[PDB]
Amino acid sequence: AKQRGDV
Amino acid sequence: GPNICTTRGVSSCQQCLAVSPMCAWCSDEALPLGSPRCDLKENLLKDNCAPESIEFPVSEARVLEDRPLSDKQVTQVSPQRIALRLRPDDSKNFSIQVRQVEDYPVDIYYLMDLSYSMKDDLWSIQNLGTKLATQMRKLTSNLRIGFGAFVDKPVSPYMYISPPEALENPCYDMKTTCLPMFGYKHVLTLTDQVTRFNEEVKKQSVSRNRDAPEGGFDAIMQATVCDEKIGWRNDASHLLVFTTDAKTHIALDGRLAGIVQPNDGQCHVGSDNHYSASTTMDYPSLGLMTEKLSQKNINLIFAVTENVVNLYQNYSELIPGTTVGVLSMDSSNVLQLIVDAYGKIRSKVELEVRDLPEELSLSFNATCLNNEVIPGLKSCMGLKIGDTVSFSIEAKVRGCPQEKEKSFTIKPVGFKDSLIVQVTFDCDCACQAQAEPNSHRCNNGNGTFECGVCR
Amino acid sequence: EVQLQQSGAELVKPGASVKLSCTASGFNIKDTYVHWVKQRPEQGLEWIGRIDPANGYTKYDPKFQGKATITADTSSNTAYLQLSSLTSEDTAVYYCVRPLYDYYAMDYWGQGTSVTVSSAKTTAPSVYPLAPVCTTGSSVTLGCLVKGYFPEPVTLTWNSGSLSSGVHTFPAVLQSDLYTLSSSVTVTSSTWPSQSITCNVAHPASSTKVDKKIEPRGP
Amino acid sequence: LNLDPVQLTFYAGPNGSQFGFSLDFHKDSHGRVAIVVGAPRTLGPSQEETGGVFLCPWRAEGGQCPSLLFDLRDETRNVGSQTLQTFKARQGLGASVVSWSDVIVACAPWQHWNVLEKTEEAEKTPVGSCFLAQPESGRRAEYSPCRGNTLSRIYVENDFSWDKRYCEAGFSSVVTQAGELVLGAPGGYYFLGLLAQAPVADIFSSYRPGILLWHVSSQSLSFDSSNPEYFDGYWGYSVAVGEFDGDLNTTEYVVGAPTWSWTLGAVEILDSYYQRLHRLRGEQMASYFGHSVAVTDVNGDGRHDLLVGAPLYMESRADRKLAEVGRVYLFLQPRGPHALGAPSLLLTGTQLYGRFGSAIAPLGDLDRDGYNDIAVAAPYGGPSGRGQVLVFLGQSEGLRSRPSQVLDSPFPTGSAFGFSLRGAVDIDDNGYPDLIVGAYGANQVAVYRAQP
Amino acid sequence: DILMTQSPSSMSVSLGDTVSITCHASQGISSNIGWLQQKPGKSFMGLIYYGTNLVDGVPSRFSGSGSGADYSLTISSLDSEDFADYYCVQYAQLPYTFGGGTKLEIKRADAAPTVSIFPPSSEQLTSGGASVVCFLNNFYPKDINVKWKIDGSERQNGVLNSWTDQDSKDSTYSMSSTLTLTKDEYERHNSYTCEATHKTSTSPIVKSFNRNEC
Ligand SMILES: *[C@@H]1O[C@H](CO)[C@@H](O[C@@H]2O[C@H](CO)[C@@H](O[C@@H]3O[C@H](CO[C@H]4O[C@H](CO[C@H]5O[C@H](CO)[C@@H](O)[C@H](O)[C@@H]5O)[C@@H](O)[C@H](O[C@H]5O[C@H](CO)[C@@H](O)[C@H](O)[C@@H]5O)[C@@H]4O)[C@@H](O)[C@H](O[C@H]4O[C@H](CO)[C@@H](O)[C@H](O)[C@@H]4O)[C@@H]3O)[C@H](O)[C@H]2NC(C)=O)[C@H](O)[C@H]1NC(C)=O
Ligand SMILES: *[C@@H]1O[C@H](CO)[C@@H](O[C@@H]2O[C@H](CO)[C@@H](O[C@@H]3O[C@H](CO[C@H]4O[C@H](CO)[C@@H](O)[C@H](O)[C@@H]4O)[C@@H](O)[C@H](O[C@H]4O[C@H](CO)[C@@H](O)[C@H](O)[C@@H]4O)[C@@H]3O)[C@H](O)[C@H]2NC(C)=O)[C@H](O)[C@H]1NC(C)=O
Ligand SMILES: *[C@@H]1O[C@H](CO)[C@@H](O)[C@H](O)[C@H]1NC(C)=O
Ligand SMILES: *[C@@H]1O[C@H](CO)[C@@H](O)[C@H](O)[C@H]1NC(C)=O
Ligand SMILES: *[C@@H]1O[C@H](CO)[C@@H](O)[C@H](O)[C@H]1NC(C)=O
Ligand SMILES: [Ca+2]
Ligand SMILES: [Ca+2]
Ligand SMILES: [Ca+2]
Ligand SMILES: [Ca+2]
Ligand SMILES: [Ca+2]
Ligand SMILES: [Ca+2]
Ligand SMILES: [Mg+2]
Repeated sequence: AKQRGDV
Repeated sequence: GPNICTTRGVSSCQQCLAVSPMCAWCSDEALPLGSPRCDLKENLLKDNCAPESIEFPVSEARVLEDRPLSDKQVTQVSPQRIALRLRPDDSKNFSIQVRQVEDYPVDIYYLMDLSYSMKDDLWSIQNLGTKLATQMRKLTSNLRIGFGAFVDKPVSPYMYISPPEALENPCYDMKTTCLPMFGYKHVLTLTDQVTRFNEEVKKQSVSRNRDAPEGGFDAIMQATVCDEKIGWRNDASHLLVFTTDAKTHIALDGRLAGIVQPNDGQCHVGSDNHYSASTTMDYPSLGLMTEKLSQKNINLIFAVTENVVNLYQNYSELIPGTTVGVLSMDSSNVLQLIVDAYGKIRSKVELEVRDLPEELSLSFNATCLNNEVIPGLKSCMGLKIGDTVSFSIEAKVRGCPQEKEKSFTIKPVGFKDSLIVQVTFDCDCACQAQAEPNSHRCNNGNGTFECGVCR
Repeated sequence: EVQLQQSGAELVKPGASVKLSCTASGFNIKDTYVHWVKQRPEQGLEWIGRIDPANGYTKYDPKFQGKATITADTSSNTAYLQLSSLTSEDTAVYYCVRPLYDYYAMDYWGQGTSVTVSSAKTTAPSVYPLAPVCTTGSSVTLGCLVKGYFPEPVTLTWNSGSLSSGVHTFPAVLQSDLYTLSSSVTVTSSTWPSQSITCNVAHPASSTKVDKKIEPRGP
Repeated sequence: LNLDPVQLTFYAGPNGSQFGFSLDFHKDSHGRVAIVVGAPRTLGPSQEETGGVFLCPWRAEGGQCPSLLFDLRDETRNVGSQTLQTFKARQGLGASVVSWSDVIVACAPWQHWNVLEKTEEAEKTPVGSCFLAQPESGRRAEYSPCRGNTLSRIYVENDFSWDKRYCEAGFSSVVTQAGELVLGAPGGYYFLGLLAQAPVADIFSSYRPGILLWHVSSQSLSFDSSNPEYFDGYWGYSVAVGEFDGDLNTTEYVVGAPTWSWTLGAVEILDSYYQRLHRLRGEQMASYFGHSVAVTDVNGDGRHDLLVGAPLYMESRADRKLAEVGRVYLFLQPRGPHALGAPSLLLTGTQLYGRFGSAIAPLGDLDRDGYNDIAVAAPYGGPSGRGQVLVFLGQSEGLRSRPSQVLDSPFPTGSAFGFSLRGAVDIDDNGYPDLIVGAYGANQVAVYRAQP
Repeated sequence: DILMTQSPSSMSVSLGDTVSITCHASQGISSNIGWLQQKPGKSFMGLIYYGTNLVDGVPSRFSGSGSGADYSLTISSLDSEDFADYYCVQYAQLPYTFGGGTKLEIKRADAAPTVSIFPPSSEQLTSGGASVVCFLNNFYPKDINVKWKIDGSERQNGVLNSWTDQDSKDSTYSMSSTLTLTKDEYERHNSYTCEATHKTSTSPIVKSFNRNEC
């Protein structure tokens, strides 16, 4: 949810 | 009143047979002078001709090779060899059975998302790949399988471009190592070497980029349109299995990297096996993807993680024929899509004749899955593995060829198997064998005496 | 109009803490870096540190690390400087500062907050008149000596303010915890002692006002 | 209806420059109208692509234009124990251009920026920048609201909040009548997208060369969000301004977010504090609803209407088949404090892959009948696919479904004719507003004059 | 840390003069320098940022120059309001550091001090203390030295001095010196002397009194 990158 | 056998010269037994299949010749010396020697067999016997002395060849068909049809070498045609013996102008029928035993050809090309988000999914996509290979190989011995991988367009802002070390190692700032970023990489051409495919799939590791949506649609387009590179076969079922755990870049996204040139729908891989236009050409649109998938007859399967299933289900509705499965630690869901696809494959049996002599002509009756004799037909459709159809062929000779021994082949289109028909032409009578060179009875410069007659 | 409004003068004891404040007026405190700077007469200007009030991140000169804590509250549009373990070296004027355009500059300053660190108790001054010695010229000089008060300030006038020309009132100086100040007044010899000259000294902290008429010395 | 397609005027830039990617009319203090043209791949003076801007004086015969000079040298500043760096190579100067009063604002959305501190860095990223010019004086200013001096590690420790490193500020732009520059930055906040607003006057008065990081006190940026509907939405891919709350003292912003909500797309109308007043959702995923937005009153009632382009919209056809043609949605503003409803009209492209709705330009009143008109570009439309621009006249009902006129590209395949458009200005002073059309692929601009 | 050395520490100048103040940094600071002004009894106003840029509102007579490690503030045609303190600050590096400052003083003709000596008051003598006060008033330039003697012998401890700023009206300086000793010691001596040394004379100005002599 939080992170919006390629993770 | 009079028949053709008696009213056409008939100076000899050989001429008698040549007139018509219904003609018979009498060699009986006790037969009186009034009676004709060339006649219908009924007439000869009625006129007291000795039954043993009557010459009346019957055309026949003998099976020489009759290996039965295989279940589960592979015999798909039965019989394999027949001997046809024909008298002048006669015909003879024979039967052939054809079975679809061999497995249907299927091409699977596997696209691996090797972006950093896929680190926790890596085992799952390796598992799925090797399961695709191993299990579909059990489903069909004519599987070919290959793969490629993608991340995204290797250009800012998708690509980390600082510090200089980040280019060869995108994970540099996390104090770990991953592979350099790349667009689309063709790794393994469609092959039947399953053990090798499984080895290469297990060697794959992840790279890393910045933004969540990835460049898999570039990979799909290229996997579709690069025929020679990927290795799709003309008469095979084509399945493109695409994996990811994220949303995907779409046409007009490329402008954020300064890329405005529309996708041209052409192959741009070439000899280093990278998509060369990755940094210069925009992502493809759904419509263009649809056009090429259809034009190349490729079936797209989205094998995606549960967080994005709905997304891809929704794209799937905009690319008709596309299906979606769930990528997970379990391969069943995706495998069923392939098995289902395989289950829909149908085949035909279309007989073709090779090396048929000028003098011979054939006619066919097909008995297909409906179990009804369709006369004139020499092909059946809608078969599955295990189904059998049957044909009745009738060969007719034109007169008596001087060749006397010929042969032709009846072969279903796309089968190794065939029926070899050996043809012998039987124009002579048996009584010719003991022709007695010295005339004895003629004695006027005629010579020889056979079947109760002079020249 | 950008204006940094600092809190009032502080009188505080050694070993204690004090917290100064700086309220933004005509702008929002989170707009820029806010710095704190210290000024002393002898040692001059020293940068203490800064805060980004948008996120609370701080930098400090190592000399003040552990003594100074800078904070900010965007709700009240105020920056703060807290000084712990107060010593005599912390007696100084403290300014908050922000740039105009350049992120890194030091362009707008508050009015300053004076901090005095002392153990002294409030003490009223002793006020002494200073008449000349026993030939007289054309002018004469008288004086007033204000000794031993705390804290500053005292106000000193002559003749209740009516004598302002020819006055030199010297800045107070601190001798052993208390302040001393002096003043001189010069007039023509025909003015004094013929007319009354009186020193007026007020020390509000001790609630005291004292008048001292300068009288000629006698035999 | 009455744009002359025979007597065209052509302006041209250098090969490969993308001259025509963006354009606008510029009126000097004397009132003379010229044409500003962006050319984002123009080579700088050291043979590296930097982009550039040209200012074309009106001439019937057209031709070559003078290059409006900007500084193309990279800057470095060692300050505050940090090293600030601007990188202008491949910055795309002229990817957008807009004129206001006597000012030209040309943006470079892919200008890069880094900050170094010992062994750490901010990351070298496309913050974007805009260059502001006042031609009649020579004044120059810049505005780059997304530059920061925060190191990489701090974004990581704060879950990448308020991350403006990939803004691409100036990707889109518009200026209000009062002189507020509004910039779209679709990469803002880790690709949610953001808007940056500042008065032009304050941009000029606060800029000095070499400072690189400076404050514009009057500036106002939109906000970060934890709503996943907004993730990768590219909010600010397109931007426009208009009057949508009935209060003439306030200006409203229109913002395109073409990949909003998992590529459904959206356009939002907002107040100048960035509070949402209305949201218009896209109809079909990946259609790029919000690629273009235009504001103009088309039905003569004095209330601004909204047009939205979805250039990759796929139309349904026989036997469950879909054809990418593009679409344009017309929303007429109703009376009173009421929401915008469903579209009053849908215009749909006819050429496969034509990208109808890729650009939409208010023309003003082309035929002088009392109703304002529009032009819609299909840059790969027409039977040949060379590109087409379609004129629709306004009426009491809104717009006509049938175009009054079709302009076919005069340039060869690949020109992207119509990718940029501007009208509503009378360049030759005949009393009728004219149309300028960019074909960046052919490095040219075509000017069509309206006739009596 | 970067050392900022500012010169001169003061200057005596006139209205209408053009003057320069220099700042030398211990390393190159590439124009990351501000100039600041503090008027008497006031806070600071910023004059220049980033080497040469005037803060909004600042008069055009102020200008900045320099590069590398060496910079200058120039004031063209001094106004009365320009007699103040000026400082440089660098922000090339944290910690920010300041120059020691420059005071602009008003130039005038030299003037000798008027010196006045005062014995202890009777009120003070009753308390047990004795302060002898000497005023050295209205002199120029500012530098001056005071020496106390009791019966000819130089007396150093217990002397407290205070100096005024430059006078608003005549631009002179004044000084106060107080010698405090015990009443006990005070009454053991006769002669009390304050000697002022200033550039206006080679010999000191001596003022004296003998205790109890009227
Ligand atoms: C492919 O399959 C077809 C279908 O089975 C098959 O066709 C047979 O082909 C052979 C020759 O190759 C034919 O043989 C000839 O038969 C002639 C007599 O035919 C008539 O009589 C038939 C029997 O009728 C009775 O029984 C039926 C059913 O029980 C019933 O309906 C009737 O009422 C009646 O009681 C009858 O079926 C047949 O009907 C066919 O023909 C008519 C006319 O064209 C047509 O209208 C029908 O629709 C139907 O197709 C017909 O009424 C016989 O005279 C003939 O003999 C002469 O020629 C031979 C040489 O060819 C000489 O040796 C001889 O001396 C005579 O001169 C010959 O025997 C047979 O009739 C076909 N049967 C059918 C049903 O069509 C093919 O062989 C198959 N092909 C292969 C490669 O396997
Ligand atoms: C893939 O595609 C699907 C199908 O299009 C999307 O799912 C739909 O999402 C839309 C929003 O885009 C939903 O629309 C909402 O419907 C509500 C009523 O639906 C009821 O009935 C359905 C039956 O299918 C139930 O499943 C559902 O739970 C509801 O009980 C409305 O109440 C909503 O109105 C509110 O929002 C709209 C703005 O959209 C406002 O205009 C209204 O005033 C109000 O505030 C809304 O219309 C819809 O429910 C979804 N359909 C289905 C079948 O689930 C997916 O989102 C999409 N996914 C991805 C990843 O792309
Ligand atoms: C084939 O011909 C033979 C004649 O020898 C006949 O008995 C048989 O019914 C025929 N079969 C078919 C399938 O035509
Ligand atoms: C642009 O390039 C083409 C070839 O790609 C060339 O023919 C043409 O002359 C070039 N334009 C100019 C102005 O030189
Ligand atoms: C509009 O409102 C602003 C405050 O929001 C005010 O300053 C301005 O005067 C108003 N203008 C008019 C014409 O009412
Ligand atoms: Ca994952
Ligand atoms: Ca990506
Ligand atoms: Ca409004
Ligand atoms: Ca309207
Ligand atoms: Ca009109
Ligand atoms: Ca015109
Ligand atoms: Mg990923």
